[PDB]
Amino acid sequence: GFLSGKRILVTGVASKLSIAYGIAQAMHREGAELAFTYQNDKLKGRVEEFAAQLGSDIVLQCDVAEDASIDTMFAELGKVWPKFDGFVHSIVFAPGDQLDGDYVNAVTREGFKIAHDISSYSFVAMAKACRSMLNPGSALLTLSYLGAERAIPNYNVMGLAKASLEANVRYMANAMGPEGVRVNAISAGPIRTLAASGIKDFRKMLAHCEAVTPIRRTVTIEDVGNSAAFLCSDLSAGISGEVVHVDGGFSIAAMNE
Amino acid sequence: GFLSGKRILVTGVASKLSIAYGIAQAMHREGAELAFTYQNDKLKGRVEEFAAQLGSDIVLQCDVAEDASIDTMFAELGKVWPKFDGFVHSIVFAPGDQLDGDYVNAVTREGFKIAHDISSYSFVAMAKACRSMLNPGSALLTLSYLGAERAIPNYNVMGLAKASLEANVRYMANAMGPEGVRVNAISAGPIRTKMLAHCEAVTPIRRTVTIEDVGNSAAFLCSDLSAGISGEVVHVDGGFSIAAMNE
Ligand SMILES: NC(=O)c1ccc[n+]([C@@H]2O[C@H](COP(=O)([O-])OP(=O)(O)OC[C@H]3O[C@@H](n4cnc5c(N)ncnc54)[C@H](O)[C@@H]3O)[C@@H](O)[C@H]2O)c1
Ligand SMILES: NC(=O)c1ccc[n+]([C@@H]2O[C@H](COP(=O)([O-])OP(=O)(O)OC[C@H]3O[C@@H](n4cnc5c(N)ncnc54)[C@H](O)[C@@H]3O)[C@@H](O)[C@H]2O)c1
Ligand SMILES: Oc1cc(Cl)ccc1Oc1ccc(Cl)cc1Cl
Ligand SMILES: Oc1cc(Cl)ccc1Oc1ccc(Cl)cc1Cl
Repeated sequence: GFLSGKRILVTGVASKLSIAYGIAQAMHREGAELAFTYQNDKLKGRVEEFAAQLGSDIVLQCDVAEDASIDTMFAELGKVWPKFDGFVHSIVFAPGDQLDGDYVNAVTREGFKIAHDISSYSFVAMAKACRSMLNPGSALLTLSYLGAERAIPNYNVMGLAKASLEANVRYMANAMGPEGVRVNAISAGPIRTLAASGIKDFRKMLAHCEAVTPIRRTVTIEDVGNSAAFLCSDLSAGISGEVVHVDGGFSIAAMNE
Repeated sequence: GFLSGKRILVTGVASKLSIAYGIAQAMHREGAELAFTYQNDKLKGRVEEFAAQLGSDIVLQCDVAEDASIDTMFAELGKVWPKFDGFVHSIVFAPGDQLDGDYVNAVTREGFKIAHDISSYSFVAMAKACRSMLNPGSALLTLSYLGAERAIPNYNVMGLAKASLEANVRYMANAMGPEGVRVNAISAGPIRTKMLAHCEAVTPIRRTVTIEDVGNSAAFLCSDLSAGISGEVVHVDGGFSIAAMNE
């Protein structure tokens, strides 16, 4: 595949319906050697299995809320991959009481701090911890959403965190580019992942988008996965600090209702 | 004055060079009645002096780092302004070590947390604490910078904080619009006294903007003259951001 010879670390894989899994599947299909991380011991076994099916036995624990955990994970990784070619950041979180109802009413200093720390800072925290391990030609990738660019009901503070995240992509790309590292993000359209399928009316939402999306269907973890593979491969050597919309063209249209 | 009949709260006055100072002077010139906040004991005197020079005697303490400080401030303001028409959020901060050198090397979890908390969260924090005090037709304004949209050397984490803030503007505008409240931001170009005189040469209007320029745009955005504008980030940088390679 177009990722042959590349070693990529993938986070956020906590289910087969997750975007990180879709991305892993595609990179593996393209010949990349993978390594996975898991948030806590509770997901340890379950993740070692997903990894097994992708030709990998490299499964490390890492809570991005702790600088120590990040440093330890990369140290462990260094034992097998003293050098690798980038990672996929598919991590996000905000307390549940933050993502529902009026934004100004729901947001709190704490909810805000956590959302930005876990959803945005973690991306650069990981980069700092493995910077010396990256090979020239490496590529970092994170996942965003239209909420970073527009006010969307219920997304609330996650919208600010994602806006921070996209800016992070640009500052990271600008700082790491000179050493041969690219940094990009994919703003994905709504997908029914394990986590996503948990929020109320997500079924009806996907239905709404299909009707107003140019390609007339919601994107799949397969679609996102293929674009991710591309963005982490040398085929995208000319792209960096970019937020690629993989939402079927939904954001570039208006009032198709 | 296109601001007569309006009562606005102005934060961030630290000196006569503060953008908030140029803003306050503009609004006063346009007939707005003003109220001021000062961060700490250090700046209290300067603010009282200027508040007085603008016919105001409403000078309250407020450190947006603490929820209690914000509630207390609005509690005091309510004694003289049971209701008002908006406020100018001109507050920003990040530990110094954050704004120098390579971004990836300079940023730290703590520096990131502080920059976002003080520079972005505080804006909605203030809106939360005075929501029921806002009259229909009220307007909120904050200040941002191009660093939010482009990667600018040394600006580092403040760029992410400002990106967060601009998104805050959009979410606040969408949330509060139903109650008759508009929320906007001005992305100001760098104001003359990280040396420049460079932008002053590649900027369309061929000069950097002044706190007077920013002040007038601010007055407008908090006046009924901009009733049709909300959730918008207006670039008041002389057109610098919309040009490329003028060098
Ligand atoms: N689902 C969608 O419709 C959609 C749309 C646009 C963008 N995205 C983005 O895609 C990414 C993946 O989300 P998803 O839909 O696949 O849900 P997901 O539940 O499958 O994965 C999210 C991951 O975040 C990880 N995580 C949270 N806190 C962590 C921590 N402290 N340390 C380490 N890991 C932590 C989780 O464990 C989990 O694996 C996110 O960035 C998300 O916002 C999703
Ligand atoms: N100066 C420029 O060229 C320029 C360009 C673009 C945007 N801005 C923005 O304009 C705004 C004002 O900056 P300025 O140039 O007038 O500098 P300034 O030093 O005059 O004012 C900044 C203010 O922030 C206040 N502040 C900081 N932490 C606080 C806290 N915890 N609680 C309450 N107040 C706090 C300060 O006390 C101070 O008054 C900012 O948002 C800033 O980033 C400035
Ligand atoms: O960013 C997202 C955007 C969409 Cl449309 C659907 C799911 C998303 O991802 C999340 C957002 C907030 C939390 Cl708490 C957890 C997750 Cl998985
Ligand atoms: O945002 C700004 C943009 C420019 Cl061009 C110049 C000054 C700015 O304002 C600040 C940025 C960071 C810290 Cl710590 C304090 C301040 Cl007053």
